Amino acid sequence: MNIFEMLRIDEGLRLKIYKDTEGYYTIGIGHLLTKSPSLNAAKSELDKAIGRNTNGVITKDEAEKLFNQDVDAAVRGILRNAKLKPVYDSLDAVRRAAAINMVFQMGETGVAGFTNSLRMLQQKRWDEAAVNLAKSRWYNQTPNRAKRVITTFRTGTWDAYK
Ligand SMILES: [Cl-]
Ligand SMILES: [Cl-]
Repeated sequence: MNIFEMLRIDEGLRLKIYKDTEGYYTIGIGHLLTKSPSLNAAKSELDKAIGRNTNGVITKDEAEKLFNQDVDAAVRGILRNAKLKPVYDSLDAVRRAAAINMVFQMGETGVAGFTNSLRMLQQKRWDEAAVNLAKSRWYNQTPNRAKRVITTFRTGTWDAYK
């Protein structure tokens, strides 16, 4: 298991524009297009992202290309963030994947607001971080996904994904 397989499980794959769990136009493996209610706005963002006239549909290779870019961007957003980087550097390889998963889902700014959780993660107080991570809109809106990510931070194993 690795970050790509983990996110592929959590995000799924859909080849036509769809609305994510928040109601936002998305495509592929959780690639958010726009927060705008306008499907034409989404289609225009999609053509822009892919470099051709898609009319709302992309191929599997194209979905995986955006996915690679988004995983890369999530990692790079962690490393450029003064609040995220030192926590990430302190973690083992499996828990680092949980950190990337969170940034991928909610963005650099969102995660960086888990101030108390981040501190507990840096101190390796795993059970306490897990409890604090769960007291969040994140956990209440997407409990099954959030539990899997939290279990990964708690245990440092891939058990929630096997
Ligand atoms: Cl893009
Ligand atoms: Cl969920």
